[PDB]
Amino acid sequence: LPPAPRYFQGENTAGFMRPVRFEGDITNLEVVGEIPKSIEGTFYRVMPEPHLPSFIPNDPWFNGDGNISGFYFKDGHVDLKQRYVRTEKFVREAEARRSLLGKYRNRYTDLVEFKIRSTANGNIVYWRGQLLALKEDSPPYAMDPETLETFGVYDFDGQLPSLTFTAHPKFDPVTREMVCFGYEAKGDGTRDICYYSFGPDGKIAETVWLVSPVCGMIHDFAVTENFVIFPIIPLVCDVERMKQGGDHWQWDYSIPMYIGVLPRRGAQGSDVKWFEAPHGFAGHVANAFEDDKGHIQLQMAYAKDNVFFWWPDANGKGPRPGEVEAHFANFVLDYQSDKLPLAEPTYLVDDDMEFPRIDDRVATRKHKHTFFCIFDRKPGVTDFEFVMPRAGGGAPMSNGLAHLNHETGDIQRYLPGPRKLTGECIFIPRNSEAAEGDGYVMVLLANYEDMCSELAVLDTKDLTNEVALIKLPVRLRPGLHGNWVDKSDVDGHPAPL
Amino acid sequence: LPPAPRYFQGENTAGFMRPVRFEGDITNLEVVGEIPKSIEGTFYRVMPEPHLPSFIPNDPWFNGDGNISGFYFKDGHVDLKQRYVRTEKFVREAEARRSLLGKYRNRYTDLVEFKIRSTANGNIVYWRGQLLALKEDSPPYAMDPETLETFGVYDFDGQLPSLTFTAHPKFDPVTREMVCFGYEAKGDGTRDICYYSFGPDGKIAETVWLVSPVCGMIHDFAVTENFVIFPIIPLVCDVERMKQGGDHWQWDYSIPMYIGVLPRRGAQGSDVKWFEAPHGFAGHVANAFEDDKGHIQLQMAYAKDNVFFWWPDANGKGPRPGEVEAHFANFVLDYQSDKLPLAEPTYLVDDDMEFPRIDDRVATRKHKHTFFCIFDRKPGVTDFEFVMPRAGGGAPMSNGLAHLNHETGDIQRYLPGPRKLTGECIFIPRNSEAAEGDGYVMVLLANYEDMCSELAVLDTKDLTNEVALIKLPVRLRPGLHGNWVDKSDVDGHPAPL
Ligand SMILES: Oc1cc(O)cc(/C=C/c2ccc(O)c(O)c2)c1
Ligand SMILES: Oc1cc(O)cc(/C=C/c2ccc(O)c(O)c2)c1
Ligand SMILES: Oc1cc(O)cc(/C=C/c2ccc(O)c(O)c2)c1
Ligand SMILES: Oc1cc(O)cc(/C=C/c2ccc(O)c(O)c2)c1
Ligand SMILES: Oc1cc(O)cc(/C=C/c2ccc(O)c(O)c2)c1
Ligand SMILES: [Fe+2]
Ligand SMILES: [Fe+2]
Repeated sequence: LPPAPRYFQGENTAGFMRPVRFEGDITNLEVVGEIPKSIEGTFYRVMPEPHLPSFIPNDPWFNGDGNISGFYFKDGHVDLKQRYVRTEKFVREAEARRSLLGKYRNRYTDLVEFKIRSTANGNIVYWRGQLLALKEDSPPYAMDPETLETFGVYDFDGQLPSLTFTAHPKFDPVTREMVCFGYEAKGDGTRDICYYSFGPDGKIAETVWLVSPVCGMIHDFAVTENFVIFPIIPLVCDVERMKQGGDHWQWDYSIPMYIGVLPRRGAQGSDVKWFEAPHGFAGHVANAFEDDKGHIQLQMAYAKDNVFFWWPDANGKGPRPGEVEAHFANFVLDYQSDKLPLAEPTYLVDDDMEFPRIDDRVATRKHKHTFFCIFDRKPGVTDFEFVMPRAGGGAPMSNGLAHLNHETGDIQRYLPGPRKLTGECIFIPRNSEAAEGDGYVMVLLANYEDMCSELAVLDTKDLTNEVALIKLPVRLRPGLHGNWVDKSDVDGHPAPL
Repeated sequence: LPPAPRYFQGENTAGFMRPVRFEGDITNLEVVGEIPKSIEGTFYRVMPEPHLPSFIPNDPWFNGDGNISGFYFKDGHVDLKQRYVRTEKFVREAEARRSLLGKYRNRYTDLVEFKIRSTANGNIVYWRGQLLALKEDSPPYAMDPETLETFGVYDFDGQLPSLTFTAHPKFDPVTREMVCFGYEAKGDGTRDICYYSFGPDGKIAETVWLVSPVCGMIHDFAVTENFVIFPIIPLVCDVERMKQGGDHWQWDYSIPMYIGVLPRRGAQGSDVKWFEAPHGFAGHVANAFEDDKGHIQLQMAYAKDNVFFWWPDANGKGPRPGEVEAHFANFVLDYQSDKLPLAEPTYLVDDDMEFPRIDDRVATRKHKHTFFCIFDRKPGVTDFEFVMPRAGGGAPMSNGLAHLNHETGDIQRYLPGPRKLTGECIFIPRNSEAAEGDGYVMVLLANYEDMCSELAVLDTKDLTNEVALIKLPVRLRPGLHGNWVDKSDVDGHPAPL
């Protein structure tokens, strides 16, 4: 076998990116300021965190074993519980005490044959009394919300029709449906997309098989009252390249950014329309909704080049680190239109941004508040001379949050400080009567001065001010998505506005 | 109640002394170099680590909740398990989410009435299939060696005759007895010492009640073939002072360092002889043995002033931090002598030292190897300008280990580096046939550059060289005692030479 390294090496595991790999508990976290006593619930987040050194050099951040953090809040006190998802990969590698899974989404490089290759490191959502740890090449892994025990691969009582389940299902706050899809839904290199949904009772509702024009990456999607929308990143998969040891994904500069639109209920596969947006990178969706005219307003991060620059085109053409900005775009789509090309989007703000969140009580409907990460290159905002030697590589950087009020156009910006960076935020309604976007924002900070993590609590009345700063004595490696599960919500999801 | 702080403040919890308070697992620790594959067993150590901020300002290091680390070795791989002892204090404070126990060994300052005030933070030893977490004001807490679960207060099947059990029992390698005592054995301020022992079958053997000349601190003791030996630190307890909120301990410059000698088997309390060594501080015992003449050679750390300077005399007189050195002393005692005053000891080395270990296969018998912590003020050995601002306070500092060969007088010194300090080492026999003092030494390092801990593995053939350096991504706060439990030893203790 290729030798197994016994310590981590390379920039992707240096500095603040160095794996800690702890599982367990830290109760009664230290708090500067005061956590509002009325906050009750749990912030779950997932980070990629390799449990064992990879035999693949410069293994991407996206390929690390998913480790779940839960921050449990009650009466102004907070406890941390942390545990790895017991994926097939995690368990077999733990047994062997060495890495066995190879390159990202390339089974031809694995040292053993895996049935499930999930690292379960994309998202951690709540559904019908379980956590689901998501990874878009795999079914979910189900976990216990209280103990973070892994139950195992979850197939929705034998109903799951797809080999793959998106990291970005949407929760309809009115119907209480979980709306889902998977791409490469019949395995490596397949252009099959399976669109499917589950009612609040756990029974499958929709199942529609459609066909993508290319085998392209569909990381996120959007859901409106009457439509589902599939933006395709121009990363394309060729299995013959993979069999020779090559990358799953390769940029294609010659294609549009396809945006498929399908009727949400009762459709056939042939009902999809593949609109063609200008070439670019489909980032995370804030939210989509139908306006008065029945037109889809799709609000999402959008870049004009390959954000995932480590997967360039066939000739190695692509951007350098830190070069590509994504902007908060609005696309207008009309399902009734026969014109496939779409105009350039309008932009809601100037900021280099990503990881947009809304008040999910209006998900799939018109929203007027968005919270998002920003990266401001303006001199002084980040002390790069101090931070970059301590940062490692392989993960995106955010040096603030912004709150856009879409009606007034007012923006507030939270800057944690020149030697701190942020992850994706969560929004918490102040209470069950709170107006849209009124409540608390929490975000995990990397503090490069202390080389510790912190959890900031902000009030939406003034996003510039920390109400509380929870001071962890360990590092939580930069992670991906996370979710709030409020104690007042019996099914784990907030009530509609 | 006095207010409960919600974050740690003061020098005793600053820098590397800041509590982490993690419990759980980190498997497959990163390793630089190579752990000898034949090493099989577990290194257990205990640190004081306050679970909650104290309502007592500048609470001493000795008053922190005991947290147990286990480093489990097999086939050159190592896993960490970490868990707090579930003392009465730990559990009640966890339930309340605030500190309730008050000043060190002063129940009159507690916010609730405790039955057992143990922090179980002094030592962690193996006995008849359990760990015993020791604290000299209390009985032991029994724990599971594999899971570190706490079973509860341990009273040896109802046989424990004393309220108190020393942090420093001795294991006789020939008889397989655990030889024990407790001072203040009938409660606060009592001069009762209870000497007791347990045979390898768990049955109590000796129980002898004796009377100390003063109510002084007897932190450690020594055992030979035919005698047990009780050195008294001139810290003295007055319960009336304690009832007014004063300190348990107060130095007395007017008394000798008493050294009691009692026949090991069949004695009455009146058989003790209280020899009178020159005034000074009784540090940790390396080992004691009887020579050819039947005279006791007692080898221990010994200082000429109050090492515990935060407990000065009645008029507040005593040394400053970093002023008092302890030296490796040899005292000669003759039980048959009627002369009580003892000569000044001879000194085996000149180093400022503490935390001596021997090859416990010759415990209670003549030894010719000692391993110990040293603090060398020689320019450059420690980079104080870098270290001291990051160090915090309240704990002793060691910047190397030394190995003394008592026959040849040769000393080897291990220096981890200018920005690292050490804890107490353990010795591991190379194998069951190894000569005395031949095998491995392990020691936990504080790395102030990384603000991480590391576990160094040394071969006694050359103590200056690390064969392996195990790199923890967290800090383990400076701790006290620890022990090796070898897999090849059925009763957890090594076979006699
Ligand atoms: O030694 C082996 C051989 C093998 O062929 C499979 C396994 C483990 C399978 C597994 C363990 C945990 C999971 O969560 C999961 O999806 C799969 C272990
Ligand atoms: O900074 C960004 C921006 C973005 O729009 C998407 C991502 C992550 C996508 C992803 C893609 C494949 C994976 O396997 C995975 O875990 C995550 C990260
Ligand atoms: O009056 C009370 C009230 C209470 O809420 C708890 C206790 C004691 C609990 C305890 C828990 C664990 C231990 O190991 C132990 O010795 C004691 C006593
Ligand atoms: O650096 C030193 C030198 C020494 O000779 C003894 C000690 C520790 C003694 C101790 C005394 C009382 C306690 O309650 C406790 O946990 C520990 C520490
Ligand atoms: O006359 C003295 C007395 C003393 O106590 C220390 C020094 C110098 C210390 C030193 C010099 C160089 C270093 O790199 C370093 O860590 C420490 C000089
Ligand atoms: Fe995502
Ligand atoms: Fe001790």
